[PDB]
Amino acid sequence: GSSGSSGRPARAKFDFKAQTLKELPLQKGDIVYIYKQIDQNWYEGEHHGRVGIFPRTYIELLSGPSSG
Repeated sequence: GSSGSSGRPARAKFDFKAQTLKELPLQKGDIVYIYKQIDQNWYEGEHHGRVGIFPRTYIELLSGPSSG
């Protein structure tokens, strides 16, 4: 049916305004799940029923729960 967990745990260090769909909004403190990595300085995840991309300098890859 469904899958366990998808994406990596990350916390938004700073708020981000998504101009278009491609990009996803973020808030200082809001948590997100990175499914894949766009670039060396970008990422991709979901937040508030929304999927897009955002810079890694805005989020912070949490530490702890990780099962690959």
